Amino acid sequence: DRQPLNPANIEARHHGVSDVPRLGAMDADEPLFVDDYRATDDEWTLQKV
Amino acid sequence: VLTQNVLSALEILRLVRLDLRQLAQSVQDTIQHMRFLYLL
Amino acid sequence: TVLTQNVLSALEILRLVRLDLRQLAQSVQDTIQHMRFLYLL
Amino acid sequence: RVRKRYLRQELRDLGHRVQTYCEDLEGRVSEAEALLNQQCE
Amino acid sequence: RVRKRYLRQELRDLGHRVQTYCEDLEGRVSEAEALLNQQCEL
Amino acid sequence: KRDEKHRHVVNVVLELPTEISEATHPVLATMLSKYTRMSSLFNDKCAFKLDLLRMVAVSRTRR
Repeated sequence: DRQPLNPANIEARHHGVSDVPRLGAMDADEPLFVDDYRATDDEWTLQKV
Repeated sequence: VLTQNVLSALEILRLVRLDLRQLAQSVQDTIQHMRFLYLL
Repeated sequence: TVLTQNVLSALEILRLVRLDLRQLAQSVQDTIQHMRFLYLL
Repeated sequence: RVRKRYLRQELRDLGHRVQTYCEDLEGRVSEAEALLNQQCE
Repeated sequence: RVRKRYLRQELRDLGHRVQTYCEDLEGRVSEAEALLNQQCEL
Repeated sequence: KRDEKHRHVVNVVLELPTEISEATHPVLATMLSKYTRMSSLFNDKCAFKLDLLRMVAVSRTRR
């Protein structure tokens, strides 16, 4: 939004579990919902390529 | 008056965990959608 | 005999847990009151 | 301001609901487990 | 904005403490069940 | 009582057709066990529909 994301802003997304609060948050912008897979550096270079 | 059966007591002791887990998930989910819906 | 002693220990735990649950409720309500006083408009 | 009212209502209701869950659980742990000693005939 | 930040911090603060209390209660109850059904050593 | 809120979150909120009752979806009953616990997000019913849709999706896997 405006401030750099303090890790409290970055949140994981659960899969298979009921997740209506995240689906409500779809329109919202300040929080970040991420997969629990911090991609490796080699994949990072490969994707950049 | 006497020591009673243990199976029914164990059933109630399963139901108490049934309530604690619901407590935990409900309070966590409530504070979470409170954070997302209103605190933004 | 260990049977009745184990029953007594279990009921001690049960009573202290019953005591702790009221602490849970009271602390939750106290926190709600702190939040409403300090921040809620 | 309506959003503030929504937030205050939901916070108070969450507190009261936590209290209700805790009260019901404590009542269960008292009443049902009181049957261990055959207190009620 | 500052009120939202403080409320968010304090709500997050109560969440994990509630979880810890629930976990302690569950552990004590499970120990009670184990000691009632199959007492272990110590 | 609970009749109002469950009728509300089935027919009014979810817009789900009347023939889809609690009996035709056990997962629907398990979900309204959760849905009525919060009285917000009822203006954007699309969120509730998408949550129910993805829940029934994950319930219908093979593995």
